Amino acid sequence: GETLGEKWKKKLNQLSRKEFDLYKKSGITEVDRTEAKEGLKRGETTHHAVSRGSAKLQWFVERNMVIPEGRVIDLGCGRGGWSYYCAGLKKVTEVRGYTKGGPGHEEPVPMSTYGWNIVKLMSGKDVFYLPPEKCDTLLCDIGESSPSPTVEESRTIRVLKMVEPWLKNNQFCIKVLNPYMPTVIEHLERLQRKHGGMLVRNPLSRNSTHEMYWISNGTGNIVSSVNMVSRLLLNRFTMTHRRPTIEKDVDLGAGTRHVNAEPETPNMDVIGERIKRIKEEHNSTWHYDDENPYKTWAYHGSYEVKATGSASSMINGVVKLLTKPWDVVPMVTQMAMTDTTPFGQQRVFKEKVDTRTPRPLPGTRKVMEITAEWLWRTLGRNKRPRLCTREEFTKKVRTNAQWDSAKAAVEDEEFWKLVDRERELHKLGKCGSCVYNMMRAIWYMWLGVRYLEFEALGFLNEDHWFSRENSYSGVEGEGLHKLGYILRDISKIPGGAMYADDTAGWDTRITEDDLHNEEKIIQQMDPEHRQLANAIFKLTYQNKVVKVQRPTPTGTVMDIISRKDQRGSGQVGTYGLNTFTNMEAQLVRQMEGEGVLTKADLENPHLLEKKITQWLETKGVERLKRMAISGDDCVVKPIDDRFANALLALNDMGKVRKDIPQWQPSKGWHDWQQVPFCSHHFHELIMKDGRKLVVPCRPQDELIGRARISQGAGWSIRETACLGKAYAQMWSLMYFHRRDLRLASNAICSAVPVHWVPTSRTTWSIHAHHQWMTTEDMLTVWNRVWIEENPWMEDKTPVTTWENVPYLGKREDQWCGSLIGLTSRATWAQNIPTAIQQVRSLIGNEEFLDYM
RNA sequence: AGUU
Ligand SMILES: *O=P([O])([O])OP([O])(=O)O[C][C]1O[C](N2[C]=[N+]([C])C3=C2N=C([N])[N]C3=O)[C]([O])[C]1[O]
Ligand SMILES: Nc1ncnc2c1ncn2[C@@H]1O[C@H](CSCC[C@H](N)C(=O)O)[C@@H](O)[C@H]1O
Ligand SMILES: [Mg+2]
Ligand SMILES: [Mg+2]
Ligand SMILES: [Zn+2]
Ligand SMILES: [Zn+2]
Repeated sequence: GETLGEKWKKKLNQLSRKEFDLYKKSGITEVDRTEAKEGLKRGETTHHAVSRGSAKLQWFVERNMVIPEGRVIDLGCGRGGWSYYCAGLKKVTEVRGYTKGGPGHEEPVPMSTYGWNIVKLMSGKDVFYLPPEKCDTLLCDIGESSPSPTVEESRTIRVLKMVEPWLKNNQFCIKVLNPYMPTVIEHLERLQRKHGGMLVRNPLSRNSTHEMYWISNGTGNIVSSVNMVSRLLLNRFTMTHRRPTIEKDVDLGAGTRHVNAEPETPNMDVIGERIKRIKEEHNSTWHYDDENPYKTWAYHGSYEVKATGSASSMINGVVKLLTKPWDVVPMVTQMAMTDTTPFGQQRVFKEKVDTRTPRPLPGTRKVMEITAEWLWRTLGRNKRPRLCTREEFTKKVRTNAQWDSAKAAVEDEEFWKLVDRERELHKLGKCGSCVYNMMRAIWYMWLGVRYLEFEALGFLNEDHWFSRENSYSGVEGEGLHKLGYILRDISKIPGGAMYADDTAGWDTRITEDDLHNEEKIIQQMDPEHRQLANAIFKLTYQNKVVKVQRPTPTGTVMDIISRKDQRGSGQVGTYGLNTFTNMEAQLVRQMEGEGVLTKADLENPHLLEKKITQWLETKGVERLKRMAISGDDCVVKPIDDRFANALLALNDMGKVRKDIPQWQPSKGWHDWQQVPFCSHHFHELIMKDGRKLVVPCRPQDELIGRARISQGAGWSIRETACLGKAYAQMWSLMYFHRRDLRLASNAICSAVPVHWVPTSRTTWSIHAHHQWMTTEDMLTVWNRVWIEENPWMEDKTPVTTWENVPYLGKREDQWCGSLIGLTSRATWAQNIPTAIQQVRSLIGNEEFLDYM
């Protein structure tokens, strides 16, 4: 008789328009298309997925249900979501899209996303009038819905009969609009006997459609899976309404794809021993997956592993309810949906890490060489490089700036025996166990590899090589409270505007030549030190072996991959080396801006050195003082504004700017208070004394958003509060000028016990000196930071009350996201005594004293 | 189904 899909249909068509509206998305997975749909309106052709379809297809490609390869044919491509996504897949060489177009139908949208040069979409091409072509991958998403099941039925069969002749021992993913009608089930079964595969439900599909997808890589009972969907959809009628799960939309990159230029060539004599050891520490589940996704990293093998990560983050209770208005604001409640699930990370690797930078021109390479040799010499004018020791490393661990096996390990004499063993390999130019991650005690191998880095390259951070005194451009050991002052001093330097261009994924943009230039520091080292440093550079920085997780349809596996260039982001002195190359890169760009370095010079194979040496030796230091370089973050105030147009060398060096077309001139500021740097801008405040403060500031919502997050007590109240009181005291020392934050700060500290220890990292930022931890009176701590220890505060007159500590002007406070003025803020302002009384009751009966 |  009647099928469960048909019962579902009849009941779907009986819902009210508002009962259907809720059912349509109850418990489904959706994609955030807001950013993409406004990029499309602004006519942007990069990064954006052209429709919801790219994310839909991704779900299948993720689980290898279909693995597009060779020539891909996309029947009914529409705007081209599936076609644009396939263009960036490893084994894909060509994509052809056929769609009907015309009135009432989707026309393909031209894009410049990565691999556009192998995509060919055509309108005026009805596939039901089209002779089948040879292809290695057949996609089809055609399915015109209907409130009549039997109408949907014949439409589905029409699609099926159309599409069958395209199938011939090739990959395929085909939408089956209505799969529960008996005759379709019948036809699918005959199809499954001939071409194999299986029907699968996509979680991104709305509950208002029964659509399933016939994919080639799978086997299973058709009737069973269809009826499972039927029950699920039928269940979601009566289940209490669930707000859909929201994913982050796909990033399809930009630029042409040269498939032959992607594959990595591994130095097996360098990385072989490391692989071998991984292989036999996990020999029981070790295998080689030919279906690995890596385009530009060299794959070596895999072993099985239990899954790690979450799609969302644990919210802090104490703050969440002391900040009731922000329960509703989107920007705050969104930084929880960061996803570190195997899927989430494999997505990140594809779009951000699995890329390859073209080798810079010979002229560009010479410039970087000359500049680096000079820069290194400048950085070592007073200091010598030095080795760091076990004693030094151990002390740094015990001052744990919970990684707690860290303090156990260094005390283990057995741990250091392994370290010694590995060091003797490095002296012979070999590496056995230096592998890092992206996320039986293999833990020792990893704390040991970090130490050896620290031993050889730790001096850069510990001896403050990139402090402002030593590097002019640098800002190491300064802190948020000092950064804004440095920007204000820079603005006093005559010239062009202040430019702050962010590189897109800096660490992935580090090149072979960058690595070879940072390496030059070893020339200043003692022999025994150079030996160890040369081992670090050559064997582990220029030959990286990485463990990375990957979800598969039969479990999670750990992939072992390798890469010669790029930067290992989890390495010692990543900050310093980033700062160095960025300093060099910005000097290079200043030369081009000043006309010293021309297009002819970058292309010219033998660039005469005399010109660049002269510029550096006469102007270099002055130009370094025009900059503030913190790792990959820079602020540059050149001698004029030609710099904004100086783009040849910067792009050729691989340091492509973020969120701007590759050849569009940079836009800078002349108001230094609007310059972004280290995730902040900096306001100048006038105390009613008359003296001036330069405070750090940022969008208030991302300050509040971070503080509604634990790290990570599940579920400990007498520890989740101590994280909140840490934020609350940071807000007091650093963001006192914000009205909501300072008020919220007084609402937290009065709600949390007086001498309860504040722990856990607030932010692990290099410029966060964390001097807000002591359970000391905040005004006295504030006074030491902003008055007596402040070099830019001449009059050391102390502050006796919190009303001599200024705010931002209401206008400027509001512009930075403050909710003052909104009456919900007012109701919140007079309800925080209760909210305070709430958590104090939620904690218990202990030492409170009021900051109300 | 995609588009709002
Ligand atoms: O397949 P979609 O997710 O994209 O959903 P839709 O809107 O095209 O139509 C699918 C089925 O859902 C039913 N439908 C459509 N509308 C606008 C309504 C309904 N059902 C009810 N009770 N009220 C509606 O307004 C149709 O059966 C349609 O085939
Ligand atoms: N007979 C036909 N021949 C070619 N294309 C057709 C067709 N009938 C419908 N189509 C197109 O097929 C599309 C199905 S929706 C496909 C969207 C696509 N998967 C994406 O990710 O963007 C519709 O846009 C429709 O215009
Ligand atoms: Mg910046
Ligand atoms: Mg629809
Ligand atoms: Zn090693
Ligand atoms: Zn601000």
